[PDB]
Amino acid sequence: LHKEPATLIKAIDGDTVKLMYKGQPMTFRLLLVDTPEFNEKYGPEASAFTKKMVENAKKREVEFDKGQRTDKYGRGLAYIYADGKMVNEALVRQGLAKVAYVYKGNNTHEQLLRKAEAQAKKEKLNIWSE
Ligand SMILES: Cc1cn([C@H]2C[C@H](OP(=O)(O)O)[C@@H](COP(=O)(O)O)O2)c(=O)[nH]c1=O
Ligand SMILES: [Ca+2]
Repeated sequence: LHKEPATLIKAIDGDTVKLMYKGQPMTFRLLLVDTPEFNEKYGPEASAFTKKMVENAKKREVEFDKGQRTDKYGRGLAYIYADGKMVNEALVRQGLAKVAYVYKGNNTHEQLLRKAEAQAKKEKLNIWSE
């Protein structure tokens, strides 16, 4: 896998962001995670985390996995990095997303995120507090 420049249009919520990819405004969905919907518990916190992480970054990058690059909804499927730190991983590590939607075609960072989730669970953070 290889990283490439991400041109940010706007943050959307915990696990989606709007990028301009090859000159097309495009929703990107974070691979291997699930943040709460904005209206659900930890939803506003997940949204705020992803938003500030991507916005405050000097270097924003997108990394496709080996399989499907878009889902059935036309959304890009990628890992997103902010100054070298993976947003997908940071959400899981902080208890603001569950590892989810694990498809064998696009699962390169599964073990990494499962490691992060086990630590969030141990620490009883956010989603794992109840
Ligand atoms: C993360 C991810 C979601 N999806 C699909 C599965 C869900 O479809 P269904 O709607 O048919 O269940 C939906 C969940 O996205 P959201 O969590 O953004 O709603 O997006 C993929 O197809 N591939 C993926 O990698
Ligand atoms: Ca979601």
